[PDB]
Amino acid sequence: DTGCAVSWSGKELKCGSGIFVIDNVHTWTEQYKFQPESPARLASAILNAHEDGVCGIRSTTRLENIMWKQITNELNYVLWEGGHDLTVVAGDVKGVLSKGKRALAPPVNDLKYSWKTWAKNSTFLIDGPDTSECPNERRAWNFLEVEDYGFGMFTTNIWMKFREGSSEVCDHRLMSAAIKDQKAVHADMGYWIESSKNQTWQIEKASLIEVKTCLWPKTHTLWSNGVLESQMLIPKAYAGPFSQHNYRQGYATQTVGPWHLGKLEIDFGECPGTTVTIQEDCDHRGPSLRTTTASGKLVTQWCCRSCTMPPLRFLGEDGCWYGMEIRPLSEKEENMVKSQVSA
Amino acid sequence: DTGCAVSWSGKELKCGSGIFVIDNVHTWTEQYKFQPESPARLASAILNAHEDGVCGIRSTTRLENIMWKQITNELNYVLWEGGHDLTVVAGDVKGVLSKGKRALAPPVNDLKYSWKTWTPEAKNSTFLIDGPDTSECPNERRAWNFLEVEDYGFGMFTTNIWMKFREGSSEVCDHRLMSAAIKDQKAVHADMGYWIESSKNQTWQIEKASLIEVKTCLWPKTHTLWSNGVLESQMLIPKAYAGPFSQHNYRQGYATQTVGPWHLGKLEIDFGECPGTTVTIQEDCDHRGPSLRTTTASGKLVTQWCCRSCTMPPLRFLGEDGCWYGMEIRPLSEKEENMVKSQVSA
Repeated sequence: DTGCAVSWSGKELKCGSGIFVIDNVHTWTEQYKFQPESPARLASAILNAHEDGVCGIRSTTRLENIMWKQITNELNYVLWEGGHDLTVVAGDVKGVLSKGKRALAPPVNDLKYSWKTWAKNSTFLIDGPDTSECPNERRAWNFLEVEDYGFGMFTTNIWMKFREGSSEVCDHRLMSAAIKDQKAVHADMGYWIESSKNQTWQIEKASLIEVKTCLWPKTHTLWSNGVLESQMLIPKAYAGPFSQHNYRQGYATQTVGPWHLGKLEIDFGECPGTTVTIQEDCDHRGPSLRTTTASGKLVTQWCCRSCTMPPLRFLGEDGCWYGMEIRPLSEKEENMVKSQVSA
Repeated sequence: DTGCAVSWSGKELKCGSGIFVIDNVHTWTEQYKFQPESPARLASAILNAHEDGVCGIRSTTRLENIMWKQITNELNYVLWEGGHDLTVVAGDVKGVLSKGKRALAPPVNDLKYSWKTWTPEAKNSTFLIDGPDTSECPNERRAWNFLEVEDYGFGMFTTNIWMKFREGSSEVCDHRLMSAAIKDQKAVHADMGYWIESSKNQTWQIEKASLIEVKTCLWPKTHTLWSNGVLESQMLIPKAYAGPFSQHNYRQGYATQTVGPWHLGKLEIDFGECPGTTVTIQEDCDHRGPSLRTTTASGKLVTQWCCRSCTMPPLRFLGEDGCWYGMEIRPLSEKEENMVKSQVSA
């Protein structure tokens, strides 16, 4: 990556070559696009797995769900020209990007209509609401990989291919990481986790435009030695880096945080109108609670047992959510909105 | 770090914010400079250390040796005007930046000097700085790793770095000068004098390194990618020479290179065949040993080399003398006892 960068740092201007890590989160990206493999290998793979017992597909990333939505119509068109009783319904992503337990095998004996590359009583659901009629245990998940990159001056195309097997790790050709002086970052196309040093290395900010469920690869992780799974601020189950930069003093793993929102902004401070004090009389931690009740009134007094100021705070479209360790004082938890993540 | 760069895909321009890991090994042209504390604190610290028993200073970086060679004259001026019988002698560094077993401490009392900012020689007592390895001033009584970066300065011609005394004795290199970055299938570990490159081709293994100095402090693990499951006996660049404690510091078929040609100083580690020499793989081979130069003392070139269980292309060190092969590659046309071998102690 040959180029120049005006590092703010008060001053300083340096140009050269190396690796430059960009945030695609705080740009409202329209420059990255997923291009599928083939209209006949994919339709054949979907049809082949339906007879095996596969119910549908669960997307791994927010960028993959966009791809499934734009190619669904031709996916049904291919399955209709061959006289196949199957319809593909593409839903939208609401909440966590849940994981399935199956995969799509590379098709054999596929269809040859005219090319090779880009309402019936039998449905093939893709994403959408969670339903017990078509459970997640029969849904394909994490069966695609990155092939190359493209151009266009307005968007960059990403070409896909089937995975060689079944894996629980996120695709590494989309992630980054960088440390320099006293600032680290663990980047992604939906994650942007920042850390810094003030007498200690601990997490500083995070912007999640999605909540995944795969595992962060340890080849793209800084300081991944001597890591305890119960200290990871962003849990391992939500693609949190297995690093010691993913840590904050006085806070354990946030397993029952407000991950159901989808988009999140993790930062450390006080929600407007609220006060947090450190007391020994506070009860143990639990599900994260919103600062405003369902009625609408705002809870003002909060307390934690052994946290560290400023308090951990989650910000979404719903409102302001506190950490697991911070508990209400002026209102009973029973009359409060709590995280819907089922432990 | 606001700014933007073209990519390795020919033409891909995208401007945003993040972290830019610039290489300073190949930039050269006096990119950075070291500025000491004050001309009255350093002299007092040196005098107190000499009274304690420390009789020398060992540099940690090539940029620190430049600092000591430019303040020596006005460091001797301070001692001369204070009625003290001591002279500071600053020399060059050749080869590995060796390790000292002592350190200096922040002095509570200061010397006398009219400025707070930067005749017969005699003065039998001498406080050597760097220089050749001697026996009258052993490395067991030499200060080492006692300064660290405080801030980054201001300048149009160059950039300034302000240093200050450490609060304790540590063997880990200063972390305010190093970086590390991975993206897609390309990683890097960088510092002031190191530039270690790695890449993925069916495996993650080291690809190319460029060292303008050889240190002996430890690489901090906060600036290391993939630090889990690392075997110390598999790091290509040994842990004793500031090699990252990472699994990107790896190459298939090669163990740790403890007896390589580190005595050269500047090095260029890469994988390929030297001109005029061929390497083959055969079980009928000798074991490892000190690294050997492909050109003997008289200048004759050894042409045939053989290996036991390494992987082609072979490991190759490039220095001022010429080609040096890895510890696993052995000569076939000439006996090792008639060849120039590595001077690293074994």
